[PDB]
Amino acid sequence: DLNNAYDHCKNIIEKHSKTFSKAFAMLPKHQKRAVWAIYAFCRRADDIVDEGENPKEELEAFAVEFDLFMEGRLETEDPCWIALQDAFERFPLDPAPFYEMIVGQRMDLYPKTIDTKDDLLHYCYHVASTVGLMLLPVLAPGKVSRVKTGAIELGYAMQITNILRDIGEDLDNHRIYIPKQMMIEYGYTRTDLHNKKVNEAFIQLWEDLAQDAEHYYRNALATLPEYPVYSRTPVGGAAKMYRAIIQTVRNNDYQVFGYVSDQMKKQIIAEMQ
Amino acid sequence: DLNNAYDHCKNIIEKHSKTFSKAFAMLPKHQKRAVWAIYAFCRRADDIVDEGENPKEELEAFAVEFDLFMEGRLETEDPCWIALQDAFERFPLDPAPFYEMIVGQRMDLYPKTIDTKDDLLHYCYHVASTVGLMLLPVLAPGKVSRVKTGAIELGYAMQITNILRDIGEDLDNHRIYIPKQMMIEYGYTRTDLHNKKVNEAFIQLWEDLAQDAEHYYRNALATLPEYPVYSRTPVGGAAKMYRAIIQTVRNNDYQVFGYVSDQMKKQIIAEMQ
Ligand SMILES: CC(C)=CCC/C(C)=C/CSP(=O)(O)OP(=O)(O)O
Ligand SMILES: CC(C)=CCC/C(C)=C/CSP(=O)(O)OP(=O)(O)O
Repeated sequence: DLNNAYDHCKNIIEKHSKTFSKAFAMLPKHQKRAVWAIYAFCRRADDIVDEGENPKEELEAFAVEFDLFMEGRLETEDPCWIALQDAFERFPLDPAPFYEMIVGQRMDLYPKTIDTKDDLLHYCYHVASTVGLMLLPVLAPGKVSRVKTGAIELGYAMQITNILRDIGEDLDNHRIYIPKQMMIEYGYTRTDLHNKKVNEAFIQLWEDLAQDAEHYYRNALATLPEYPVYSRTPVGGAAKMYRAIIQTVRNNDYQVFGYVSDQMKKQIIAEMQ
Repeated sequence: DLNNAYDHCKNIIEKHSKTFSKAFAMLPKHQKRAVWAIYAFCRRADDIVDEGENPKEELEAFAVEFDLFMEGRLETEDPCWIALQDAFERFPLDPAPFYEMIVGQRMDLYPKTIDTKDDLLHYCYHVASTVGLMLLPVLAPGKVSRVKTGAIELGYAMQITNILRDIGEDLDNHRIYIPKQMMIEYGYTRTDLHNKKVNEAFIQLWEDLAQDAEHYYRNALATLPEYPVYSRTPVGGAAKMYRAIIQTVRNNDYQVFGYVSDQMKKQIIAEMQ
């Protein structure tokens, strides 16, 4: 039934993102549950692409399930779809960012060809900004249009942050998200990258992106007063638990070729309060 | 002196390309020597990028030496520059493809962002077709304009062939030259590639490119009668020693994630005769 389907999504978010599970555990009941179901959609699609053996076939099957879902023709025992069906019935969730997140995950089926910062922002929009857009009707009922730009920019901030701390892990998987034109601009070579070398050129490039992320975090945090009261600490705390990674990397001399404990998360959420 | 400078380039080509050294050892003396010096220019630039510790600094220094060379202001003991200076003084070598090869090697200082076949041909033009263009005044004196298109296409054929047999070695070095749009077209995923998997999608993609290479080889070989007699077996034999790789790969079930012995080279050159 519905309560058990959502409970399955609660376990998914608690297992895969203590950051978001702690942040949004404070939301009122039905909005909290919707967040769980929306997270589960994003987590399933991302896990298919990043950890599936036949990711393209499995993502096509997931996309077809979402097609059936949107036509009201999905018969399933999947708790994530059962919960999401209620969330869409209960709140004016917009299907567009759900479709666009699948487009983003399609991007990650193939090797990267990120040339410019605009290419990078296009990627971040589809795999991260869309998450913000999916959530907005439940985080800010009736106020979506006012907080929308900040939610897109929070997606940019968080995904740029992920990229900046995942350079080595991504490289090991033959994924490169650093824009080629920025490597040319700063003189950071593919051989430097392959050798996992931190040098002056790397630090200049890394700081360029990190300063853009910091700009986007500031813009997003400035919109917190426009959310309803129960979403302000959840959204601001989630933002600040991601942003914390940047100063840690700096304090680690930019060694990102290999960040926030649960107590540290609790501290960040209380500080935000 | 000049004889020793060229002899140093003879040793370079004999050490790094038994294919080209055997092919062009049949050329008349002064044209043979020019080929050695031209090869040495290409080999030095490629070795800087592919095996140098600080490739960008070393390629900038090489480019500055070529700037001085072209102004007649290079004072050097480098036998490769001494030999090339005579080749430029002796034959109407065109500086343009030498500059363009340096542009191509600059491309390989950074990770690849090859999206389309046209992107791939652009790369092959600058790192391979340019070699053909550098050589044409010594392989076909007075007849450069007639054989030029075939020489560009031979560059495409040879470099596509290199890419098709180097997929694994390039992947290990975080280089991907397969066009992303072709991976999408045939359904060959980044995870497949990372896993070094040969599947139906890979074979379709590989054959698509191999058939383009075979087309370019046929066009190039059709121009052999327009070369002077002493270049026909050298150029045709070099072409056929590279082309041989394609059928071997097919006979090896497309296993290119890890080709022509010296006797096999001698056999191909005699067959071409
Ligand atoms: C609360 C609002 C409006 C936005 C916060 C949530 C958001 C943009 C999540 C996307 S971060 P992302 O990188 O896509 O997801 P993970 O890699 O952390 O799993
Ligand atoms: C004889 C003519 C006109 C063209 C033949 C030479 C040519 C196009 C050589 C370039 S092959 P390329 O891949 O650039 O060089 P290597 O990787 O084999 O060292």
